[PDB]
Amino acid sequence: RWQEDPEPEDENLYEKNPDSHGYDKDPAVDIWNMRVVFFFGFSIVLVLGSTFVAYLPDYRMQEWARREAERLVKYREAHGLPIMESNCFDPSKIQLP
Amino acid sequence: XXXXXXXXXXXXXXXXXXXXXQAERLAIRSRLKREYQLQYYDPSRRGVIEDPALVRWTYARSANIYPNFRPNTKTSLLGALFGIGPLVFWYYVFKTDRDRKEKLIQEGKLDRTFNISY
Amino acid sequence: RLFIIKPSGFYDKRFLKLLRFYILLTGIPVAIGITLINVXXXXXXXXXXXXXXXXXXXXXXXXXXXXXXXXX
Amino acid sequence: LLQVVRDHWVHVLVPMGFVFGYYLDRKNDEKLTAFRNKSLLYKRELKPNEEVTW
Amino acid sequence: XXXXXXXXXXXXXXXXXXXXXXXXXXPRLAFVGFLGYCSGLIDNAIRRRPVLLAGLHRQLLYITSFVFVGYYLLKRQDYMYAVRDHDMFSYIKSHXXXXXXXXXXXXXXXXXXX
Amino acid sequence: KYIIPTIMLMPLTWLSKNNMIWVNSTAHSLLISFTSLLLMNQFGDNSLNFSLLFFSDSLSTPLLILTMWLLPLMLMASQHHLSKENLTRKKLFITMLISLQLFLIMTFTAMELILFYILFEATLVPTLIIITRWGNQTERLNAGLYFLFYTLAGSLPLLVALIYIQNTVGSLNFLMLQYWVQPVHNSWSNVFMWLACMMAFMVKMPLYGLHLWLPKAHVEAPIAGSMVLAAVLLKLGGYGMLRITLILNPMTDFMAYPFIMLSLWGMIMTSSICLRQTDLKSLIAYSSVSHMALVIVAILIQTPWSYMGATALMIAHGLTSSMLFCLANSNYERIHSRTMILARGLQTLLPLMATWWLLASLTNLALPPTINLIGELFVVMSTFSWSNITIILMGVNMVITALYSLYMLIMTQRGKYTYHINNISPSFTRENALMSLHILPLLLLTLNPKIILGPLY
Amino acid sequence: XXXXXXXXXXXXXXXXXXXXXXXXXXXXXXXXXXXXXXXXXXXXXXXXXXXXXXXXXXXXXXXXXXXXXXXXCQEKDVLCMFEAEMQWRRDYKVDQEIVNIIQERLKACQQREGESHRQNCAKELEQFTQVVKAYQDRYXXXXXXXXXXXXXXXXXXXXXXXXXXXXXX
Repeated sequence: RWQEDPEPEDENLYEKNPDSHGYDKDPAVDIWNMRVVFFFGFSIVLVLGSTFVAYLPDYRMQEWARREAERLVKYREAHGLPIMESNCFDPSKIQLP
Repeated sequence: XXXXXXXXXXXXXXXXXXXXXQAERLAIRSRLKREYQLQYYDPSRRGVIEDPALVRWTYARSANIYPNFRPNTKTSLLGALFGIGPLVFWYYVFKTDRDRKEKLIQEGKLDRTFNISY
Repeated sequence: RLFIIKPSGFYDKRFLKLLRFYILLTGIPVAIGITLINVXXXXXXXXXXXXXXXXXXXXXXXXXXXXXXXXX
Repeated sequence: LLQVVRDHWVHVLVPMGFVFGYYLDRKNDEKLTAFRNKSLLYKRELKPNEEVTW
Repeated sequence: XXXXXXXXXXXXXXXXXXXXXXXXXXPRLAFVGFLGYCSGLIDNAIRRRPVLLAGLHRQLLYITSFVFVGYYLLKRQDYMYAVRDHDMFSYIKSHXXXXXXXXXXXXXXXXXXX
Repeated sequence: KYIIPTIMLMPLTWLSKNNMIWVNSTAHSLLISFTSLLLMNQFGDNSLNFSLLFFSDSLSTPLLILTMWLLPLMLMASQHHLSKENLTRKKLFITMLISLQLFLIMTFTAMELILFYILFEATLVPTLIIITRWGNQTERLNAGLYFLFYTLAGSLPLLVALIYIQNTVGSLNFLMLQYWVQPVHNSWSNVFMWLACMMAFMVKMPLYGLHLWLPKAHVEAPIAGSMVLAAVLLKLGGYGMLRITLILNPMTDFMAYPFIMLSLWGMIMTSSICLRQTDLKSLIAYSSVSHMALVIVAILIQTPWSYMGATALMIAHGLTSSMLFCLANSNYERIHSRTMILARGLQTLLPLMATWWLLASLTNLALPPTINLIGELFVVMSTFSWSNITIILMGVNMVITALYSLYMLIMTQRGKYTYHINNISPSFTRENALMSLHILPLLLLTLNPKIILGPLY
Repeated sequence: XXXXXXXXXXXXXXXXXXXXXXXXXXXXXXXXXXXXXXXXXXXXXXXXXXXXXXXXXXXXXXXXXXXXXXXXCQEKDVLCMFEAEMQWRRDYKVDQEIVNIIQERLKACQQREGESHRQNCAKELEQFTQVVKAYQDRYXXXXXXXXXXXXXXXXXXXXXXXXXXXXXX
């Protein structure tokens, strides 16, 4: 015996008493939510946010290193023999053993 | 799996036992179809039908695991040799490649001068 | 003439129109974004005199819109 | 005036929480004022403004 | 330290070492004040009363009591950590031989491949 | 900057009127998610600390942006569910997402290991309440108890491991301070110290052994299908393996050798089962094992190239598998079963959703450079420098990655559904809007993948 | 410009003597498209450059030099090692794009010659082999993930191997 346990109802919005909606009940709340503020974040974060991402604020010295490398190539080629790296960041270290 | 001759119409007799055998199979087939027929031809429904065959089919793989595997004997133990066994198989494959690679770096160079990435 | 096949179509085609309406709404500053390269100066590379390292933007290159975002 | 304030009350709190969050997390640099100008990485002598930049 | 050696046993406040200056509107005090406000929300759930936030004005007792006890609790916190540091620094200077300094060295270390 | 406005979302849902609620929770979350792409992106050569160690900066973690992307996305599909029940039940399970997001922001940002630990395990508590309740099918407890007794069984060994490091070597704290860390001498006492640090991120990052935690949580649906994406956030939420292996034990890789092979077989055998499986949610549950196993292989190699693909895969998987679960949810609220064979029919019944079904399935394959190709390709290239034999096994995996997603397509691209009569409306605006908000960020990462793949890039 | 080597000067001159027919179809279309949609594009580009008027030069490149050697100050100190490791990470990011320029020097030779390939150039081939081989030993490659604390060990391992060979010979 179930007594009260047998209770189930099939519910679907579809078109019946909704016209055309996404949120359940109230036509006034649905249009102002599902079509306005649902699409306002779709317009700001995706379209106005696309300008940022990586383009514009340099981003971890990606563009800076290009101009920095080019000026060091022409200077070292004119004066020194070794190009860029040969024995870098170590000069007169305190022995080995 | 297939035999020497493909089964399609081979080895079939009328007799008397086979005549009653078809009567048994068509009786259940019509019994399970009529309960579908009464549920299909009505506009008041709207909803996907359950059917006891497909629910038990999904339950056969997702569940019924621990009620099973109580007589393991030897067939279950042979599956473990095909289970954790291949991990031991590849363990000596990669290890022989490491002894080949590590020796070449220290003496008699094999790595190219053009290599720099990773 | 025939009755033809049936699709929701009304729910499908409205979604694409509602999507495009909000792309075009924020597509106006995209159109202004092209003219910002046109009207205002884009980029210049020159050796700077020793006075100040950063003013408004510390390092500005390519686009002028990079400096405007660097201030805030 | 009375209808507008009664309708929106919880809605105003979220952008107001952002201003309070931005201000409180900025003030943490005042506790970490040590080594403001040290070595040669980002150090310059003051001309008009006090302590270069916060 | 677990056992007292410099301070006298059984005391609510420090008194002997009062000079430390207690915190004024600390970030820690705001969380204890929030906990006092949180207790004034859940009491209306046990005793079924309308509105958690806009309920009875007996919540001010819950905010004050948590701040008042918490202020003395935070005063004990800043005192005990200071005594811990005071005893530690005095131990090094009294012994001297226990502590040793070593700075600026270049030593070889094994580098990993791949 | 990020904590405090996120905490102010808690009184927002409770104070607002009964008719609204869902409008305020979605709109205010979208404007906060905008500021994440505004401030966090700024970095130098080595990423400089944010402030005091309450919440710190990001060095190699733009994975916070993904959590901010799913911050409103999880609230969208949970509209169809929970709507029948009481207003207090709605307000609780919206705030449990906010509490999840509160702890999830704290995990990625804070450059720590001691305080990071009490945020890693702290994410398990809100998910436990979500998974155990609102289960459409039974055996909720055979997934709820499994959710803790797998993770906490592996993560509680971090208390004996992490504290042991700081008691001998200075303090863990900032990680930027951690240059004090000396290479391991390789001793039998140090064997279980390495294992205790790993095992916590060997359960949440699913291998082949102790992997059963994952598929049980996905099949038994928490709420509809959008709370399943929170379990996807926990796979990538176990990112501490990027921090422990790099800093705490850099010399140790001899003990990594068997654990690479354990994850290597969690690629062929995990893909074999995902071919004859009946449940549609299970087909995404086992595909999520293989994609995260690729990260596990990459981390243990420790080459600078592997991390570039590993960090990319964390973002790649988090927006593609979550996209796949939304498609499973879009059929779950119409047919009311997780059965693949029963729910069969696209274009004839679901016209515009079928194109979303394509783009989600094609991302499991190697498409023209979006993020999934970029993420996977570095791992394959890194494995060859590790050992030449790998691509003979890794290539077989590439065959069944097609079978991971084309089998999902074929069993939906058939003009049948004779037994079915429901699913009249194909997509009620937001149903397709969910699918667009998952794919269009991946399409924007085609132009700039430098923001996604960045461990010193 | 300046940094890029390139070829000296390209010849490229047509005589056109054999077969009149219609003079040259390639030359007639080149002269026609130069006035149709090339001169019009040049006029619009000049109009936008003139409309700029005021232009900001700005700092562009930052200095940041030396700031003490990393292989001098040690014994684990937060105040000293932090700025020293910053210098190494700067140079490592610069060295990544130095290789790229030398890489593109070989790319320029392959595009210009084509048929010659290996018979000519030689200077760009030698420049690539000298830098990359030195790059393999000093910066990463076999030294796993990028870390300046581990970089000193890689230099010491090369110094110990060179000293062992010099003692024998």
